[PDB]
Amino acid sequence: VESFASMLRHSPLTQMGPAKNKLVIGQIFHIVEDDLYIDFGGKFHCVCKRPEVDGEKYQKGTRVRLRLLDLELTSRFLGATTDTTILEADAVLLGLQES
Amino acid sequence: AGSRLETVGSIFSRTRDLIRAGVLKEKPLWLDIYNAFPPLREPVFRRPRLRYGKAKAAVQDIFYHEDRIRAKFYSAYGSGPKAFDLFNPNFKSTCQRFVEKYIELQRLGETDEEKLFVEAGKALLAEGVTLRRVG
Amino acid sequence: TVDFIKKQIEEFNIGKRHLANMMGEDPETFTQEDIDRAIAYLFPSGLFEKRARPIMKHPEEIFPKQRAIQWGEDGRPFHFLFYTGKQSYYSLMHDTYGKLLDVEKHHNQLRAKDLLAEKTKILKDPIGSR
Amino acid sequence: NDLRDRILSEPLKHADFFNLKELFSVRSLFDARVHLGHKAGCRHRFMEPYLFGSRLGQDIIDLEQTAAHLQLALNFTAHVAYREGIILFVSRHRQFAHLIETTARDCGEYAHTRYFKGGLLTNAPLLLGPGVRLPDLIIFLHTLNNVFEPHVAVRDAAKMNIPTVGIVDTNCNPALITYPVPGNDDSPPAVRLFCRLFQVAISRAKEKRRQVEALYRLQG
Ligand SMILES: [Mg+2]
Repeated sequence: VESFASMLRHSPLTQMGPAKNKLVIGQIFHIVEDDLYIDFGGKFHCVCKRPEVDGEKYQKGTRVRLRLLDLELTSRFLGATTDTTILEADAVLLGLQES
Repeated sequence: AGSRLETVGSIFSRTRDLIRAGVLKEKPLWLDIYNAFPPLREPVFRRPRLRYGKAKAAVQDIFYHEDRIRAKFYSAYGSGPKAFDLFNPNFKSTCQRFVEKYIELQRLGETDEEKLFVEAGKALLAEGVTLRRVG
Repeated sequence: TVDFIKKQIEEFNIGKRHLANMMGEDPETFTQEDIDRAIAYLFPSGLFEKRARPIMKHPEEIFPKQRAIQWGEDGRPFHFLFYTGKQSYYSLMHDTYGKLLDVEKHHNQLRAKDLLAEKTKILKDPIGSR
Repeated sequence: NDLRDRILSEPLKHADFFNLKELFSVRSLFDARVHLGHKAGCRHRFMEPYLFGSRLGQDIIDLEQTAAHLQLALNFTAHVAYREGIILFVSRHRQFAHLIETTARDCGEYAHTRYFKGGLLTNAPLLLGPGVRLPDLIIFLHTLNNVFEPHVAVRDAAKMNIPTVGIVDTNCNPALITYPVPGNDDSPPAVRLFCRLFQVAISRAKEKRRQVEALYRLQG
C-alpha cells in the first residue's frame, strides 16, 4: 500500500511547480458556437475561443495545447469575508495537438 | 411530534432524548444504524466565528527539497520543450527527470551547486533532450 | 376520486338510455349532439351565459382532470422525481434534455462515420404550426 | 415477527457486511482528482482539520481522512437502503444535473437537482400531499447553491431529523452534515466517481436484501 504522501510527491501537478507560463495539453469536452470548453487535467475547465485558422477541426475530444496562467481565477474584494471564485481557469490557445 | 431546533444538538441527540422522554413512540429506522455505526464527529452546530488578532491558520505549506531544485531549472531554462500532461498518472516531466538525475549526481559526493547544475545539464544533453537556455 | 368518476360514468350511460327511450330514437346512435338538442328542448333555459345552461355530458369531459395517487401503501413515491414538487413537468424536461444528448451523441457518431442523413424539418409554415 | 427482527438485525453485527472495502482505494481516489481544492483564500474555517496542506495557495484535501469518512458514508448509505429507506439525491449544480438525475433513475431512488422550494421538507403536507412519507436519507453531491450559500436542504433536514451524507469541498460547512466526506465536487472525474460508488452501494443493498428475503422464504 502506497502512502498518500508519496502520491503527491510524484504527481504531475506537484512536478509542474508554479502554474504561470506552463505548456499543458488538454482535451475538449464541450463545444459552443464560438467557445471551446477545454479540460487540461486541473480542477476546473478553461474556456477559449475558436481560432480563425483550422477552426473546422476543433471538435469534441480533440487535443489542444494550452499555456496556463492561473490554475483557478480568484480575487478578493473589499467587504467580502471569502473570495468569490469564478469556477474556471485562465489559458490561451497555441494550436492543436501535433499527433 | 418532534424537535425542529437546529442548534440544540445533533439529530442523534434529540431523537434519543425524545424517545427516552416518551413522546416519540415509533423509533426511526435510521436510529438503529446510527448506534451500530457512529460517524467520526457528532454533527453539533457551531457558529463560524471570524478569526481576529494574532491567530493564524495551522495549515502547512507543501514544499519539498525537489521543489528547491525545480525553482533553479525553471528560473534558468524556463518551461521545458516537452508539454506537461496531467492525464497520465505515471507521467515523467523534463524537470522531474532533471531532478531525478540531480539526486543521483549528488550521491557521488558533490556539494557545489554550480557543479551539480552544470553536470546535470550536460548529462541531459547526452540523452538527446533540448535545454535551450533562456536569455 | 377514482370511484366517484366510475359512478358518474355508469349512471350517465344509464341516463342516456332513458333520454333515448323518451325521445323515441335509436339508443345505439344517441350521439352527444342529439343529447344537446334533446336537453335544450326538455329544459328551455333562457340565459345569456352559454356555460350556465343545463348540460349532461361525458363526466370525463365535465370533471377536471385529477392527479393520480403518487405513492403506494408503504408510502414510496412511484415516480423518481416526486420530491421536486412538480414531477410531471420536470420528467418532461428530463426526457427532452435526454433526447438532445442522444441526438448530439448520434450526430457526433455520424460525423465520425462521415454521414449526414438527417434534414431540418422544423419549417412547417405551409401547415401553419404553432 | 421474530424472524422479521432477525433479518433487520442481521447486517448490524458485521462491519464489512456489504464488502464495500473493495470498491475504492486511495489510488482510485487520487486518479479522480479528489485531493484538489479551491484557493487558499476560500478555505472555510471548519475545513482546516480535513486539509493535508496548501500547495502554492491551492489547498490539498487529505485523502486518508476522506477514505475513512467515505467508508462509513457508503456503509451507512447501504444499510438504510437495505431497510427499504427513501434516498434523495440533492445537488444544485448546473453541470451534473442530468448525470445525477440519471444516476438516481438507475438505482431506483429519487433525485432533486432542480430549484428547491422553500416549504418542501418542512411544510411537506401542503407542498406534496395530505399524507407524505419524508425521505429517510439525503445525499448532497454539492452542499452549495449557485449563489455560494449553504443549501436550504442541509438546514431543513437537520430540523426534520433526516441524516445527510454530503460531499463537502474545501469551502463548505460540514457542521450540520452528519456524515461529511471531504473531497472534490468540481472536476468531472471526481463527481462521476462518487455517483458510481453510490450506484453500486445502492444496487448491492437492494440485491442483498432480496437474497436474504429468499433465504427467509425457504426457511419456513
Ligand atoms: Mg468546489
